[PDB]
Amino acid sequence: NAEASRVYEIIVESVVNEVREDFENAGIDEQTLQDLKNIWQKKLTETKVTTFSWDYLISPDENLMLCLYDKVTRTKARWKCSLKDGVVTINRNDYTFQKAQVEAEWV
Amino acid sequence: RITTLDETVGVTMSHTGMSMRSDNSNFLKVGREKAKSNIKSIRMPKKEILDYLFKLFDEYDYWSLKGLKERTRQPEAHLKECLDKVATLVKKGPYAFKYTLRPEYKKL
Amino acid sequence: ALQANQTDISKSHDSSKLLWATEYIQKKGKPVLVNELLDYLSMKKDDKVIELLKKLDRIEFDPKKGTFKYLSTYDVHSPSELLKLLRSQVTFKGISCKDLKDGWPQCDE
Amino acid sequence: SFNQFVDYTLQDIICEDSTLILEQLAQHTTESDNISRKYEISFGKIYVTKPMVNESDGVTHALYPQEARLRNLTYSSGLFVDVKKRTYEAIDVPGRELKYELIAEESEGKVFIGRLPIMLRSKNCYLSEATESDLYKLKECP
Amino acid sequence: FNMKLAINAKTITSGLKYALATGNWGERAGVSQVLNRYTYSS
Amino acid sequence: LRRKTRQLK
Amino acid sequence: GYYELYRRSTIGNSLVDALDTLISDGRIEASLAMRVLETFDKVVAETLKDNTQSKLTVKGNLDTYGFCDDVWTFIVKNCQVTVEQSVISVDKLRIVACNSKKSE
Amino acid sequence: LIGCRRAEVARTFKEIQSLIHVKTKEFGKTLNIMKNILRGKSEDGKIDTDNMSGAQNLTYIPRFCSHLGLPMQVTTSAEYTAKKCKEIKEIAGKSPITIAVVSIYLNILLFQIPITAAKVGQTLQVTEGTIKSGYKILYEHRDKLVDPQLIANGVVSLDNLPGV
Amino acid sequence: TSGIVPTLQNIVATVTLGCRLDLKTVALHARNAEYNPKRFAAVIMRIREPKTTALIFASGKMVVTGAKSEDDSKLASRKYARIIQKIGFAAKFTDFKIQNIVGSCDVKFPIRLEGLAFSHGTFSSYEPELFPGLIYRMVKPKIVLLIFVSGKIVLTGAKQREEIYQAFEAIYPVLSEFRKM
Repeated sequence: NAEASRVYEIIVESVVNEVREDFENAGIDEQTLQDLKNIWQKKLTETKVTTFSWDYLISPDENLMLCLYDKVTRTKARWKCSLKDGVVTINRNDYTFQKAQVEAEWV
Repeated sequence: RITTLDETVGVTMSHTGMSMRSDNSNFLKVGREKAKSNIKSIRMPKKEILDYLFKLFDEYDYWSLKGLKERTRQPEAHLKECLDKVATLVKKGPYAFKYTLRPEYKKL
Repeated sequence: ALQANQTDISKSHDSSKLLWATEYIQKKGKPVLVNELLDYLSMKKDDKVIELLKKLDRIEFDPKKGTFKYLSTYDVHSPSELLKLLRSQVTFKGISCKDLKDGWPQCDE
Repeated sequence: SFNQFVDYTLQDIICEDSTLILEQLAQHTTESDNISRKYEISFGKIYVTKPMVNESDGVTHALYPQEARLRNLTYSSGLFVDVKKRTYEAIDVPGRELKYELIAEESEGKVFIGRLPIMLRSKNCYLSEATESDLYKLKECP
Repeated sequence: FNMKLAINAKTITSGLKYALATGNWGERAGVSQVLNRYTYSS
Repeated sequence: LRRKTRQLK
Repeated sequence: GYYELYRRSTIGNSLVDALDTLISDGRIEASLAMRVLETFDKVVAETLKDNTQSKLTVKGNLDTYGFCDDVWTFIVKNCQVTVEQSVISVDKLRIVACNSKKSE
Repeated sequence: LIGCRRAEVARTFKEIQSLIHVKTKEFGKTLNIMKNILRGKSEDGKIDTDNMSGAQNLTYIPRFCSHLGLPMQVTTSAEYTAKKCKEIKEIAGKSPITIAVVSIYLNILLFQIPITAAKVGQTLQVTEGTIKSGYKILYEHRDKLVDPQLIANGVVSLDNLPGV
Repeated sequence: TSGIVPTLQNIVATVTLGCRLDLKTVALHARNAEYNPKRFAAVIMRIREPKTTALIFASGKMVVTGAKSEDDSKLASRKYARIIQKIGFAAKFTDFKIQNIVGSCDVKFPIRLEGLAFSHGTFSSYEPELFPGLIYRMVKPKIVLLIFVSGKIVLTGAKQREEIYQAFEAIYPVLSEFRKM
């Protein structure tokens, strides 16, 4: 997904530029910033997420999505969830979204 | 000259009296505004609140009830128990109706 | 989870620690040595609060065993003591039963 | 005399104390509540209807002098006044005059203010425009 | 705020009717009298 | 404090 | 305050490995690694809130739900996920969401 | 509300709520409690007649027509339509307000008064969809919902009623 | 007489455990739990094979609802306690009492609600402009009956299966007498 890569490129750009101020506070050399970007970028491509420029009780390879929920409701068997500003990982592939309507029938 | 309505009298009076129309005016709806802003916390157990008051007291030695409920966001009921256990109120003094930390803990 | 519920004694302000100590001391039938206190609050060394407790007036020190006791406003534990205390009053200001109950198991009986 | 009062005097009277303003001051208790609200209600033009009567069930119909006399009804018409409801709010800074500003709440309607008895054979009475034949139809003596 | 209750139409209606039904003018006497209909000249 | 409600002519 | 949930994502998970790997090298202080991590939540929250326009919808069957500390947890089995176009079949999809109203 | 019903001038819940600010929960519960008190004291120490029945939709029609400004002939026809409107089970369970208003709307088009369904709903605060939805069912029983003298005289013809 | 037995639609039963619970731990350690202290002070857990909902509080008091049979509620309540037992909390089965049984049935003919509202004044309460169903508060037994134009009768308030059946038999004669047309 081109959009997913574009957001990921934005994530690295912001943190590396934003973290520079605190590094000078701790007195760490500038070369560490490039190494942090070097190791991190190689990790993203190593995981191969997307094309880059560079029981009754509670009990990568498993899909997971992180987001925020706006409003959740149900009707006696049918949950209806409103999601916002999340990143999803499906079948070793990642996407991003501003909203997502998740509704399923509770058997 | 005054303008006399030429419409049917029944139609003109439809807006007067016990009419079924629901008023759409929002002017001076004081009651409606207060209703929307409502929230209540739940009991925020003791071992944490008793610690927070002393920090709040340290900031300023004469602390009001209305402000304390605003800052702590507790029920007045449970809040009174801890507040009385730690602080006392001087009603007859110049700083009337103001909770202040007890001398035993303030004189430290 | 209950063990983790009791947070560290490094509280924001030292007054709270004394408040807990005063509450704990009053609920003991007999005076409790400093060792009992140290088991309650994780301050083995000579913490300020321990000294701050002594400076108060509602706490009595026992140099024989090095113990702090919950001193009460009126030291009465028998009808004879109460009767003489009322007689000794120079004015007709009654003694509060709320304070009389504290430090004495039964007062109503 | 009655024609002058209905046409002109009624408007003049309402245009004297038409404005009622209530001021809610800052009530300084916290910095989050430092706004001063001003509520304004104003009266504009007044309208007078033809004589009418409202029954118990709420049905309103035109009333004539002949019917009023028999039914013990008052020969009167309703008065409606346009009401302009405005509210102004301003930020109250201590030790300074306020600058009230319109808060985008200016309601634009007719309000019933009572019934005015109508003198017969007046400009507001049904018989002013009735000819001799019309008066006979309405059971009124020419 | 209910404008239907802020303005009561009975104040104008009741006051005018009372002042005209009876002679009392206010809230002078004999200002209003029952029109004589015994004869046209009257 | 004031009366929190007053009439201005 | 910003939630730390994003750390569990692919981008967040790899950041810990990248930072921890250099921590073992001894070129970064442990506290210095925590401060940068806190800033990571801020940047991720802002970029996701303003620099995307895609739409997603998930239709399936919920096998498990849970709510604790304003963190909803859902598990959907045998669901179809469509992007904006192409549907994707899934076997087990766990959903973690926090309250929309940020807790100050 | 009780006083209005006793005096044959019964009003509606919405009409009274326009003046007194009270929600449906407390008002309905209070009225049911109040009715029981009167009934208990009545026989012990009348109170109600056929007027006390909740529906009583015949009484509302004259006032609703007055608001619309329709002639008394239309109002009389609406009363007849509403009276026979209770024989249809599909609409017998509907609220009295809807039964009366829909009957008024049906006669408005029957007599061809230039008043649209939007005006009828707006003035009486009845949703437009309800008016059209109710009209559809009443459209299947025009024969039993029209006065026989009026149709026989020829003032109103069933062909003038729009059909869907 | 009627020949149709009303089918019970819901049974509400309350159980007591006599022990204090930590709601937060249960919510974090329950397959299907919903504990939101902001709205309500309880954790709600649902179990599939009975299709029933439970109300577990911090005082050890429990309420079970949704069961379609008296025995079914017992099975649901017992399994809920077993789930609590498996967590680690001290929970034991105790007094099980049914506080409400709901039944639904139809008489397959229209009923003139107007006649009932007048024929039976005290019991009847007809306000069609709020709720389209007539409310009948029968005295003996004390059961509230919701009568509708479509001929559907809802029975609620009975504490025993025998009690609810008696109500329909007693009210059947007074409903057939007002059969519309």
